[PDB]
Amino acid sequence: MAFRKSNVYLSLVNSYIIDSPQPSSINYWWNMGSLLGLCLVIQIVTGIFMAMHYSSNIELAFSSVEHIMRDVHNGYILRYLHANGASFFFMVMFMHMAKGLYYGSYRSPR
Amino acid sequence: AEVTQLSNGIVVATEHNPSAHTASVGVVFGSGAANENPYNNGVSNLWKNIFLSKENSAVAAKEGLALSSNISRDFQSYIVSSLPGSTDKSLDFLNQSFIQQKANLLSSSNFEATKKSVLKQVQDFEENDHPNRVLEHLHSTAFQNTPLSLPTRGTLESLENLVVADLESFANNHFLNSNAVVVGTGNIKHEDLVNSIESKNLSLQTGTKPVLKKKAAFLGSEVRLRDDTLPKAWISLAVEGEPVNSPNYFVAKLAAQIFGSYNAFEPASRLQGIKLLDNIQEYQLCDNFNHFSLSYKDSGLWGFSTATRNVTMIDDLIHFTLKQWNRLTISVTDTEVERAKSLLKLQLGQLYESGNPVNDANLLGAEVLIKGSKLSLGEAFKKIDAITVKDVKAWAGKRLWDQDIAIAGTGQIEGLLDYMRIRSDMSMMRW
Amino acid sequence: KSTYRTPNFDDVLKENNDADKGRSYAYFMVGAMGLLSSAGAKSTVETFISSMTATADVLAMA
Amino acid sequence: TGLHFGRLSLRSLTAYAPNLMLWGGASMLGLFVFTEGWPKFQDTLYKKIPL
Amino acid sequence: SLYKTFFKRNAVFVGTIFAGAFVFQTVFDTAITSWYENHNKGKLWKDVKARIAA
Amino acid sequence: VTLWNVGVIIFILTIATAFLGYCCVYGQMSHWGATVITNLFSAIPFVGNDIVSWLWGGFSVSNPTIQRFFALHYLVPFIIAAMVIMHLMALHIHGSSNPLGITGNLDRIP
Amino acid sequence: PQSFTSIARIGDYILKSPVLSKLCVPVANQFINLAGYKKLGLKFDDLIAEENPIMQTALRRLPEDESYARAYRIIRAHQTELTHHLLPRNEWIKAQEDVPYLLPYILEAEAAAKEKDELDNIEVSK
Amino acid sequence: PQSFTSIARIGDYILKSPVLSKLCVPVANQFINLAGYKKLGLKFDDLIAEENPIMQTALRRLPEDESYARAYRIIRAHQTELTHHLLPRNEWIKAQEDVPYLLPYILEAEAAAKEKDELDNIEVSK
Ligand SMILES: CCCCCCCCCCC(=O)OC[C@H](COP(=O)(O)OC[C@H](O)COP(=O)(O)OC[C@@H](COC(=O)CC)OC(=O)CCC)OC(=O)CCCCCCCC
Ligand SMILES: CCCCCCCCCCCCCCCCCC(=O)OC[C@H](COP(=O)(O)OCCN)OC(=O)CCCCCCCCCCCCC
Ligand code: HEM
Ligand code: HEM
Ligand SMILES: COc1c(O)c(C)c(C/C=C(/C)CC/C=C(\C)CC/C=C(\C)CC/C=C(\C)CC/C=C(\C)CCC=C(C)C)c(O)c1OC
Ligand SMILES: CCCCCCCCCCCCCCCCCC(=O)O[C@H](COC(=O)CCCCCC)COP(=O)(O)OCCN
Repeated sequence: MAFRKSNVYLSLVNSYIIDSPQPSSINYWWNMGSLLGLCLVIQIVTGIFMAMHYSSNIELAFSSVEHIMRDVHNGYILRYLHANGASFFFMVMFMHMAKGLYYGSYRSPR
Repeated sequence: AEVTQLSNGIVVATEHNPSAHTASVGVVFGSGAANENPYNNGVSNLWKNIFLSKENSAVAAKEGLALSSNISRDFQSYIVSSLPGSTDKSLDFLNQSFIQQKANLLSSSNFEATKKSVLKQVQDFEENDHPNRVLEHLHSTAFQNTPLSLPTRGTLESLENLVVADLESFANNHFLNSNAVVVGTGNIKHEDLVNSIESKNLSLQTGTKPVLKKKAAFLGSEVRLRDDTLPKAWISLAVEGEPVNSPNYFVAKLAAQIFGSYNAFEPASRLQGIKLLDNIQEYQLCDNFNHFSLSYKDSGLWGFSTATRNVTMIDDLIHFTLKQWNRLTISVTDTEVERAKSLLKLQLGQLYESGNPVNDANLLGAEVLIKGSKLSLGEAFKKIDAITVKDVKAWAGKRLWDQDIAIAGTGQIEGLLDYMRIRSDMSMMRW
Repeated sequence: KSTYRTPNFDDVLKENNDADKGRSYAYFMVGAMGLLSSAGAKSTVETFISSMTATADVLAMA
Repeated sequence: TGLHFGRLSLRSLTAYAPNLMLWGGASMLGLFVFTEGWPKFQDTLYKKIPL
Repeated sequence: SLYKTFFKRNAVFVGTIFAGAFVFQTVFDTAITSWYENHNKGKLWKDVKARIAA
Repeated sequence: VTLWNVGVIIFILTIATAFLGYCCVYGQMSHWGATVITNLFSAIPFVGNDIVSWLWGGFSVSNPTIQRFFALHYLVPFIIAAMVIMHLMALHIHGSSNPLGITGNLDRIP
Repeated sequence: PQSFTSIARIGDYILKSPVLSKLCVPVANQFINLAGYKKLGLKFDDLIAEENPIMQTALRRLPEDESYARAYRIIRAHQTELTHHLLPRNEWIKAQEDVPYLLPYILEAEAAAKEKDELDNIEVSK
Repeated sequence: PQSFTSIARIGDYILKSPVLSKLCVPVANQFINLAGYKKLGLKFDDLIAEENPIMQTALRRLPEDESYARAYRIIRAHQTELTHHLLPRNEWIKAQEDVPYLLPYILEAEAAAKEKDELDNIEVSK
């Protein structure tokens, strides 16, 4: 057999994102769950890079976020992509849940 | 052997063999299933069985004569066989069946019983013979809306609407002296045949058959006939190949011999020097396969057919087979090219030097009708021995690499994936 | 009706196939989409990597 | 008569030789792209007159 | 023909994609900075610095 | 062999984790240990003096250095936890060995 | 992963030599008695690792009378070790019985796999 | 998950009533035409969910001439929605053909499962 089917680690990737059987008639409302996986990767990555410059003491916290926005190179891109990214994360989830509520995805066997 | 052609108004070809104990005489016409339309599809198959009907064959068996016939896409044949010292009677019988008196054969009683016999052959073919009907459906989707798509036996829907007048119209337009070759094989001298024809003043019909509007055109396509009650999956797959009178005729034939034919239950067929067999035998993906290179007047096909019971590993069989085809463009060894030279010569020697004069009469007439003469077997061996590794790579990069495909299948083919997952395997691009 | 009669596809078929006419216009778009995505996936990487360099108030005290 | 290899042959090392430094060098045809935006090696960034 | 060398391999084409993206960034940036500064000319600092040089 | 190779990756990530946390104390050994280790990457030809100023965030072990070492130090323990999952998956397909070094499929207990 | 064809190539040169077979054979007899597999009730060919195709082929072709006796020796050995004991001195394998029952089946599986590779990557005389 | 025994219990009370069957039957005929499953080439019994044992039992017992025709209607429907079109007006299901071909097989699978539960948890008369 192919190597992507016999290897312990690639077999999981093949079964999930390559050879997984899908219904032919699903529409673009079935694309919101992949976006929510990109949102989580955006939010986690941008947070690690801001956490290197942050201070959590109550007398230093507010002025540390301004230090990110003024002194850090490309720091205003990191923050605004983070603050607006969370509003986009919640809007795609309300659409994901309302989808399953319309097409009956909550019923048995799911 | 040595052939000899003439033209005294009638084209006469002959291939004498002094070692044979029989002699065959017949006539081959240059029209077949590809010279029909969908309304009269099967009219050439009825002329075969009218010639082989019981009251006609009884007249032959009283003088020691046996009859045969064969229908293909580009030609048709009507042969008479006899002992070597009785070939004068063979020509007289052929005279009162085509040149004269083909109305006693098309009586009402003889046409209804013959029709009922042909409707039962084509029905049992479509329900029991799965390898051959999947290869017919391949021609029907690859060449759709062109003459080369029609089946040679006909269909059950077009056969029922054929009357006697359809048989007579087809004969006036195609059974012509301009479209005919008289052949002779076995123990018969070339000059004894032509003088026998000159002593009778024969003439079938004069000439100028129809024009045939459209040419053959290959289209990438698929047709699936799923049946979950049958116990196997039968699949065929091909690309566009070489016609006859092509320069790459023998290079395409040699590239099919590199992958060859397989039977899982024969022990010696598991030991062939074919690299594809190291992948298939680990999990036993198939029962048999065979690679073909078919050639017609206008186009051709190159590919393979398979049958299997592993209905869950179909995608691995199609994948591994198409990755070997890629090697013909990238990496093909000199050893693989010398093996295929030797076995191809053995394959062509058995076809052309069999014992049957009836098979040799069909090969001779089809070749003379389509290029004017017949190539010797000693000249064909020299062409095969002059093929290099560079010639195979140039042919494959034109005909195989990143090219469209035709597919047909029947049986348990749920595991056969979509067109574009298979189309993508025709180019490596890990490269 | 018979399975050997194929249905009509004349409303979707290109008059002249030209084997390299669908092979030139299809692959030019798949190449352009990979060229822009390899440049966009790089400006992204070097934007995050450059945040870890010295800040404006550290270079001033150099 | 035989051929030199440990289950990958110089058959497809010297046929793969035009490829395995071109397809193998297809990853610093990637270094044209992979390695700017920084003052690391500006000797070899802006040297082309398009650049 | 064109397809047998433009993109036949993808060592032909992942190297042409990558090499062509490096040249794209430079040519693309210079064209945007020239349009941006000319659309807002007279308001930038270099124009103000050239009007007080008395 | 694949189980042994994922283990060597765990060992590398655990040396890294322990080093970064010893620097979060900022004692006298914590400051001068980061000095002599980060200055070893200055010997790499043609990129040595640029990766050291990028690790430090400046021109010496200083405040950007300690704030980024703490944020990386919380992260890497969660990468180790994912290497451990991959490590167990490679053990389940063949199982464990035994001190005799022969097959164990003849005598098994749960 | 040294082949058995190579081990016997070296060994048969030592044994058929007069001067070499008197310095290395006494050394090799003390090496086997200090190892201690005979005290667990094992022959040497039981210790060979079997997670490879050449050893899976040799074990399929082993006769069943000898295959049933091998499985009992291996089960008895796993149980003598879970208890941290040795077997009685009259149940030890003796030197007469410590024979290579599996070596001949291995050497013919190796000579056939090598013959196949030499043919799969041959170049032609022409 | 309302049982079909209960649906027909209510429905047959409405239909055999003179005054009730003239206010709710016209309402129910407009409800079916506005739903639009007949325009995709579907009958109502194709829409019933089948991921439960009472519906798996009814489908095994369905004759095969009717089972082969059901699978074609379902495949044709997935393809018609994939293209965002409707079928031609002469391929729509008509009201004569919209018959409950699967209802009788369902009601006998339900009456047998209820009979079994009443016997599995019965108490004795003594
Ligand atoms: C921030 C993230 C952005 C993305 C979020 C939204 C994406 C999911 C929305 C679902 C959707 O696609 O809207 C369709 C919806 C219901 O209709 P349906 O499901 O039956 O048909 C789907 C068919 O596959 C279309 O796609 P179609 O098959 O018709 O053609 C392909 C289409 C590609 O367009 C897109 O990229 C759509 C994302 O071709 C073009 O448009 C070419 C451009 C000229 O009818 C509507 O139009 C409603 C619009 C959405 C309003 C609700 C949200 C407001 C808060
Ligand atoms: C606790 C959590 C509660 C969560 C509730 C959150 C509510 C806010 C969520 C906003 C998104 C809601 C949109 C509805 C999505 C469900 C799926 C859906 O409605 O699509 C099917 C519907 C039918 O039309 P089709 O032609 O596509 O037919 C296909 C099947 N019949 O196709 C359609 O999409 C209908 C056409 C588009 C309607 C757009 C109207 C505005 C929707 C609200 C958006 C937000 C406020 C403006
Ligand atoms: C699901 C993932 C996350 C969500 C939904 C989320 C949400 C938020 C929100 C809404 C804010 C306030 C934004 C503002 O108005 O400024 C914030 C701030 C912050 N978050 Fe995140 N966050 C996520 C992940 C992370 C992670 C993993 C980290 C650390 C590694 C992080 C670090 C920070 C920091 C340092 C701030 C303060 C700086 C700022 O205000 O932007 N975040 N987060
Ligand atoms: C967080 C670190 C680790 C964890 C949690 C872990 C966990 C485990 C567990 C539960 C087993 C099975 C039981 C056992 O054999 O004791 C195992 C086996 C094994 N581990 Fe680890 N391991 C770790 C690190 C390592 C490292 C650093 C190596 C080598 C460099 C390694 C190599 C192996 C091997 C070879 C085995 C199989 C031994 C056998 O079956 O005989 N592991 N590990
Ligand atoms: C229905 O068909 C589908 C389907 O369509 C899809 C898309 C998926 C896959 C869907 C997903 C949503 C994927 C899942 C994604 C996650 C669970 C995200 C989790 C991982 C992350 C968020 C990445 C975390 C990142 C890090 C640990 C590193 C970040 C920090 C860095 C790089 C700094 C490093 C330090 C220095 C100094 C450089 C399916 O599984 C599936 O089912 C078959
Ligand atoms: C972003 C946070 C990371 C969390 C996700 C973890 C992914 C890290 C990958 C680690 C690679 C481990 C390699 C060590 C073993 C090498 C020996 C070997 O032969 O094994 C390797 C295992 O390789 C992988 O694990 C990568 C698969 C993707 C995993 C998706 C779940 C053999 O498999 P593979 O084919 O992938 O590697 C050769 C490539 N041709």
